Amino acid sequence: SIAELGIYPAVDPLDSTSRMLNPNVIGAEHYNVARGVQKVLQDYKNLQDIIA
Amino acid sequence: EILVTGIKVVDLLAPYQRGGKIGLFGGAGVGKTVLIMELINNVAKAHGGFSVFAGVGERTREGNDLYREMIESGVIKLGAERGNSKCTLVYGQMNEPPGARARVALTGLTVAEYFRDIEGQDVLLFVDNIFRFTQANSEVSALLGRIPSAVGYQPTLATDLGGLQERITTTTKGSITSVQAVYVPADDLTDPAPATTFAHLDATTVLSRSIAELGIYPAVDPLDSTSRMLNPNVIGAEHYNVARGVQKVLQDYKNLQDIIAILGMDELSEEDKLTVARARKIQRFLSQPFQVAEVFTGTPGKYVDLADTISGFQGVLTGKYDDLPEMAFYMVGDIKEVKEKADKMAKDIASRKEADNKKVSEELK
Amino acid sequence: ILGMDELSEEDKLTVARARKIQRFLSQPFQVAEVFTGTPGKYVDLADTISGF
Amino acid sequence: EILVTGIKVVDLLAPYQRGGKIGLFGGAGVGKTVLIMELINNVAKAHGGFSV
Amino acid sequence: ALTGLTVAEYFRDIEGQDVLLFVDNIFRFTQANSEVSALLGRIPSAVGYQPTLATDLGGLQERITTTTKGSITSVQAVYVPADDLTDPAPATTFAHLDATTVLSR
Amino acid sequence: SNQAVKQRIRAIKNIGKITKAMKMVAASKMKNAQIAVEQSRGLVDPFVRLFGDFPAVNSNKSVVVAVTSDKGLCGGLNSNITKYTRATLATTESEGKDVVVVSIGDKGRSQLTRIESQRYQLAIADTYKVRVTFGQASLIVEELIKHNPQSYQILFNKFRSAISFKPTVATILSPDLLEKQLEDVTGNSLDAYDIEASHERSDVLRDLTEFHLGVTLYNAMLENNCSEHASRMSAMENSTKSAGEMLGKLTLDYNRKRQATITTELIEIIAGASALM
Amino acid sequence: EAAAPAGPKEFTEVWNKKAPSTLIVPEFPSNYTAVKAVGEGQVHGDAFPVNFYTPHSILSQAQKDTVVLPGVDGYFGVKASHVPTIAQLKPGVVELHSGAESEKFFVSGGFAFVHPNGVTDICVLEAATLDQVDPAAVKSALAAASAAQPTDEFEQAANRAAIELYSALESAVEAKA
Amino acid sequence: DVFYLHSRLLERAAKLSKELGGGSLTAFPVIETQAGDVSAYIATNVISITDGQIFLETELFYKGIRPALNVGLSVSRVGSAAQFPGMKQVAGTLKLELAQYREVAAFAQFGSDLDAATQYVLERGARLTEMLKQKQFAPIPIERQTVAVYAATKGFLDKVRVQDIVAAEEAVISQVNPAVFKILKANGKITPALDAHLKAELRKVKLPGA
Amino acid sequence: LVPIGRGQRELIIGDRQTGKTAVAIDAIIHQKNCNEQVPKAQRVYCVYVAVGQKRSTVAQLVKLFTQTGAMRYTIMVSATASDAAPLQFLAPYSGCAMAEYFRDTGKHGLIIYDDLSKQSVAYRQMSLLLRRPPGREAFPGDVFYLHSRLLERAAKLSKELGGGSLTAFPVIETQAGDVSAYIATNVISITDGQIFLETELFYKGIRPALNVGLSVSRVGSAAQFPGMKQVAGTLKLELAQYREVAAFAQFGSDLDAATQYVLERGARLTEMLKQKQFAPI
Amino acid sequence: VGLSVSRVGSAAQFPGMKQVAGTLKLELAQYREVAAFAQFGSDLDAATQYVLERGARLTEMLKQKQFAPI
Ligand SMILES: Nc1ncnc2c1ncn2[C@@H]1O[C@H](COP(=O)(O)OP(=O)(O)OP(=O)(O)O)[C@@H](O)[C@H]1O
Ligand SMILES: Nc1ncnc2c1ncn2[C@@H]1O[C@H](COP(=O)(O)OP(=O)(O)O)[C@@H](O)[C@H]1O
Ligand SMILES: [Mg+2]
Ligand SMILES: [Mg+2]
Repeated sequence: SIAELGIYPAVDPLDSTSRMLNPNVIGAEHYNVARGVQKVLQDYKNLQDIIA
Repeated sequence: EILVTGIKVVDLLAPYQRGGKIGLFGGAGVGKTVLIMELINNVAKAHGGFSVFAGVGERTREGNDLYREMIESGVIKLGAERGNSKCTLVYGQMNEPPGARARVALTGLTVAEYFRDIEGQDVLLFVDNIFRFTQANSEVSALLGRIPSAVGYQPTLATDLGGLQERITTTTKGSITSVQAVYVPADDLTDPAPATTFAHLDATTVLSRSIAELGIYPAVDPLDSTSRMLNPNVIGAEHYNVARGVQKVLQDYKNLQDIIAILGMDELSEEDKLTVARARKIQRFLSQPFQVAEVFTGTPGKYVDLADTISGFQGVLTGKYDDLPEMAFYMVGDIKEVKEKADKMAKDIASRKEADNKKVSEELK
Repeated sequence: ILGMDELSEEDKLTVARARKIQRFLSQPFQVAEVFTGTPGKYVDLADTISGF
Repeated sequence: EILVTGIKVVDLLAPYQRGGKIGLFGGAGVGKTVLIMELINNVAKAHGGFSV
Repeated sequence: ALTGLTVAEYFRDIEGQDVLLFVDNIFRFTQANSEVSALLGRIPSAVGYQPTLATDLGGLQERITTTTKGSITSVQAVYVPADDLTDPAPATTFAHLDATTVLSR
Repeated sequence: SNQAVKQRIRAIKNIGKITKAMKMVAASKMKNAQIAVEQSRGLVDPFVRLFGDFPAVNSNKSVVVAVTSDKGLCGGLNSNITKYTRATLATTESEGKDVVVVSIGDKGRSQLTRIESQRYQLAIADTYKVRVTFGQASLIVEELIKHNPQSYQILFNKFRSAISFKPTVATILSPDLLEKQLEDVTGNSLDAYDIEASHERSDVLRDLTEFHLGVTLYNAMLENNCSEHASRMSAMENSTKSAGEMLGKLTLDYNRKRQATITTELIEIIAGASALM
Repeated sequence: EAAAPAGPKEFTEVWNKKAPSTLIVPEFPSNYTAVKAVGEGQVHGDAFPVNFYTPHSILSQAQKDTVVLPGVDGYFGVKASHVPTIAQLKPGVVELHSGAESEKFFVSGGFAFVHPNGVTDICVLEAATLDQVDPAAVKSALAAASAAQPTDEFEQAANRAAIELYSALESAVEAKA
Repeated sequence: DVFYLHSRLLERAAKLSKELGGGSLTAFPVIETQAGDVSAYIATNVISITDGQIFLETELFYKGIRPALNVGLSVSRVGSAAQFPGMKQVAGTLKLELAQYREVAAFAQFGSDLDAATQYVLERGARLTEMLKQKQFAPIPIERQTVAVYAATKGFLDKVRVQDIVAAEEAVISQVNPAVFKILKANGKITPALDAHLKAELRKVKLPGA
Repeated sequence: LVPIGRGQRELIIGDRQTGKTAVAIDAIIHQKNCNEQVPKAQRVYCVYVAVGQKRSTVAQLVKLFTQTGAMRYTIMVSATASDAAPLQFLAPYSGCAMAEYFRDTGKHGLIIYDDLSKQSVAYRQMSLLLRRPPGREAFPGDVFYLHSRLLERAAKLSKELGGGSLTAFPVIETQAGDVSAYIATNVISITDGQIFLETELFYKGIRPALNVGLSVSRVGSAAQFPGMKQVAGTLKLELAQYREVAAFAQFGSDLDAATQYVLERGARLTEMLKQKQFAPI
Repeated sequence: VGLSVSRVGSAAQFPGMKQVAGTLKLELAQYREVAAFAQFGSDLDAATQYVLERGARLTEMLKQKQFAPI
């Protein structure tokens, strides 16, 4: 459904995870902005039942 | 070539080939057998060729009702006049064990194929509920040392159904116009017996349950029934273009049904209210009172000519009758009788009263 | 969605009646007096029908 | 005939058929065990019958 | 639950008493009978259940009746598996239930 | 194929909670306007007990004003007065008068353009953005007053309660051209009222009918606002019942599809096993 | 002269002929009022009913025995069986008296009516009570009003209205009891 | 072979010929339904065998309309034009009024729009629904049924709002001459010689509703 | 939008009555027109194999091919439903062998397997009758190897082996848009493209009813006519911006008067992609 | 929190935590019913928005930090 929205590559931004996402491994400034982008995308997903 | 049937939705949206196959897909109570009796009462009288009615696993009482109809309508003449009769019934109705329902379609087909091959005339094979043949074979196939296939059926469903249904076709020497009811099992069109049966029928007419729940009789789904004669090389461009127009409006209404159910007709724009109004008028207008349904309704049955179908449906597509309400198109013959019912519909809305005196109900007469 | 004082007098008497009936359906139970203190009360049927 | 269990609500609204079957749609912490124990105590106290 | 029915039948028929029974969570009796009928090699019925569901539940529920000696009233907690009353375990349970008592939070 | 009916249940359930929220919004906002409508009902009785009520007059030029809503969640409101516009504009035309149809509200230009576009000149929008204020009414009245018709008709729904919305025609006439002319009964029934103006009566009646138009248009675009909140309340509790019954039917179909899938894939295993051993 | 026999009760039958018959007749503002003009009586002694109005509020509808209107030919008092009146008011104070009690309300300019039944309909835009006005910035408001004098007739009218309104506020704030 | 099970079970309910004794047999198979689905396996099997249906809706039973006959889905086309004709005069009109009440009750699931002639339909249908429903274990013969549906398909009962029809049916059963019941039973149909008596008796009724 | 190159297995999947066969026949019919214009070496020789179809349908198509002149280049392998299931299991393979002669000798071939969802049924009949254990829905687990042995034979060989090609066209019948069916989920992973046809677009006027959000081609724009690459490169974007502006405006809520144009611009394009029955452009 | 339950309940809860968790889950149970109303933030009810912002207080209170045992 992301590919039908035209985003190439059609990587699902929410359910794509890694064990390399711990802030004591990659530093905190990466994990903070990654969890921020995940939170913002999750708020947009909860909102797109009312935007629709 | 065209076969004129005298039903509105049939002759408009999925017209029957005179040298083809005709399917009725029904879901137990949508009226495929009443539709096939009206198809008999229209076609089998005008179509002067011989007719074969092979009942495969339907109600025995309907077989006796058909026998008492075809005796007193002159179709079957008994006594010294057995030669003048125009129908031969092969009856393996649902009291027979599933050996006997698994071959009575083949018996009716052999009686039709003798009239096709040796006699050489155009035959009307009216197979009643050909799915019961598949049901009888499936009941046998649980015991024949075989493995069950999909949902519960035979492993050998497709070649068996092909070996029946490819006999019923019009050769160089004779023609067999086959009208078959196909009972869907449980309103389940993904079942392998109707899914195999769709690929064998020239002009499939599918009867739905939801359209019967709105009382629209016959409950033909106008958006899933089709033909191969619905093509502008055989019927002329006007009929094909009006058919594509009415299917376009009905498909747009079936799209709008979700927003109509959640929000209502108030939320929609004015062109969409125009589309919905036209769609409700052409959705009620496919209904007609049948000549066989008059035994339980009192309404007299109406034969609708093909030119009157194309006139009325072209008119309600373009908008010549937008002023008329929805109920003016419910249970009507054609567009003359629509305005005749709109005259009757208007008239009773005021004149409803005044029966207190000048009655016979004084004591002394 | 309208307010507590909004409804008429024909209904709010039944609101008081239902709010005193629904609390009246309760009963002190004799097996719970080991940690509730109040002794139970076994109720007959005809008294229930008349008193309701 | 009716089984007078003693509770007002299960003798008034949904009566217990004497000799029939009863359905409890319980859960957790809603006092179903206290209801069972009170039913046992009331029937053994009044109707002279045991419980299992 | 057949042992419970036996001690209740001794309190009903011999002692002449008005006995209560409590089948705890009749869906688990259904599940235990489904396990013993899938264990012995019988072909499992609808959604996952035993083919002898109706008769081996009616073998339990039909000793729970009134008698001329005494009675047995049974209070069985019923749990609905997917909270669906079209499921065959509550559909075969509720054809025996006489009075339901919803407990609320 | 069993993933469609679960996500459809997910969609219809949150639509149900959306309309269960917006019924709260609309029934709340119906009450905060209810402390102002009966107050804005204060100035609508003295003018009609002073000027009378004379709608069916043969005006030469007339500005009919059909005030509608902003957001199109009305529910029997906007198209109602859209048909009432032609229904009260058709009984009034007998000799071919000039007609200037004016619609207030964004849902007026979307509907009144279809039936009457050649007599349609002004479309006033975003009028319920913050609230309704009297100077907004004076400004829209002056923008009607730039032209000089012989009468006015104001089509608006009278909020009587949360169930009944009877649309009303509020009438405002031209002062010297038609207002003083219609009072001519055995002389003039206005001349018993002694004038206490600066200049003559002929230019204090101009001020009076401009104030009458401004007041009644303020009352119209407040009563339409309160009946709009009431009609959105009556429409969002039908969408909640509709997304309740649709959710019930889809939950029944989800249970039937669940049972059919588990029975079919169990039959698959048994047919795979008994045909092996 | 009056060749159009209009009316709300006549509008029902002329509405029944052109509109389709399925709709109820629309209502009129004559159906939402009961206190009429020529309905004789409505005095019943010294207490005459007062309909004091405002677009955003209703400050008084109870009965008074004296109302003083700041008319353009001067302040004048309204009694029980007062003359039928169409009075354009100066920006000033209206005086609400029911008897021994007296409450004074500053009005901003707007009409006021008396009908033959002895009832009054006071119709002003902003009816500010004297407890919520200030005596401090009114002199600065007049100092603004007595300063900007351009040549435009529109500004001359608005500025003269400003002078008269602020001077009336000064006269109705300095002499208070 | 479940279809063959129910088929060879139900197919023996016939009306035999005049040379085979002239007897008959009437089935009444009762199918348990889960959540009211017509599209089961057993339901759609037995519907394609039986000559009709009697659909009992759960929602109509919960609202106190007992028996809960869903008159929309319940069809029996072998018995119509085979029944007691004195009923069949008023019963077609009754079918039209019940169908109109079904349509206008679907069109008004909530009461906001009043047309003052559709309200006559919404009054008549809630009157007839109250007339047709009955209490348990109470058989009603056809002569005491034709009169009770005759006095409701026509007027003679619009004087009550909706409520006391539970008294009004037994009231009109009691207050008619029981001589007309023998006539309407033995004749078979409402003759004009009995139609004028039926119009005559129905206006002197002491109806408890006012 | 889904251009088809020589050496590509492109899937034509729809519901029961969509334009499936007719969009395949147009590819055969047009190869009469091209081969009367292109030279000898780059000629396409179509082969239409019919699996499980009605025998009257195959006699209509050879009536149609002899009516337009397409029979000069077309083999018509008919496995009708009268044929036993070991024939309809075999006829896509033997049709490929009759078509792989043209891939053997340097020419270009075209093969259209009509309704491979009926080849799987005719393979389901034997495997359930030779006592092989059923897997999914009744099919043995090697029904992927049924099709992958067949569809992967359609290839464009290299220039030492003759330089030939063979373009496939498998046809798959779903039930109700059920692309999650077992037989269809094999073929969508095999074939390079997918032309998914929907019936609710077929009655809305879109004929061919190409569900253009769901139709892709992995060979892509490297294998199309060069004049259409630069031009229609915005076409698949202009239809992409048609759907979500039509997915919002359906309520009757609000317009933006510039996204009204982008919904109008797609509407001049949606009616542009419609084509007649037997018309090659 | 709306699904995850302990069938033991508060009977073996730490006391002191039992003094506060009963009010915590009560406000959270009111929050989950007043949830999915935060998108209509412009429309208050002045008490449903108080329990809405208190549910937003408590739901962002109980966050953990990846092997931070407290
Ligand atoms: N491009 C088109 N324009 C107009 N009509 C079309 C077009 N393509 C197909 N049709 C019509 O649609 C109908 C179905 O077409 P088609 O033969 O592809 O169906 P099908 O899916 O192949 O059916 P089956 O798969 O059962 O053979 C035919 O009647 C045909 O006339
Ligand atoms: N044209 C029609 N008019 C009225 N009712 C109809 C019509 N066609 C079908 N029906 C109804 O459909 C019901 C089932 O019809 P029938 O064909 O006997 O069922 P089945 O399709 O299961 O054989 C009948 O009871 C009949 O009332
Ligand atoms: Mg039948
Ligand atoms: Mg095909």
